[PDB]
Amino acid sequence: STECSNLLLQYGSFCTQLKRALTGIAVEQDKNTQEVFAQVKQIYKTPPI
Amino acid sequence: IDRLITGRLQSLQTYVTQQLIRAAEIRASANLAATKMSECVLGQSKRVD
Repeated sequence: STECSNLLLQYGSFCTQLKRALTGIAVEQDKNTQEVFAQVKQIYKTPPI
Repeated sequence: IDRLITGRLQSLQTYVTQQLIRAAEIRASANLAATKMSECVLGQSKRVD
């Protein structure tokens, strides 16, 4: 709604800093998975026996 | 002035909440650095990685 957007333009940068916080959490999730699992430097494959 | 005080107080509360969460995040790494100073520098560690 255009009237709602024009009213929301006066309320500041909460509407952007919430996106900033959620983007930080979304980056941190991939950081957590990489830190937990990507510890080995090479992909060692098992022998066929 | 009621509207302005409500908006500024909400923004300041958001700042204080973000600072509290970042303070907990910093304090966890400070405890980790204290443990690393007590074990790595003051002795020899048997813990892998």
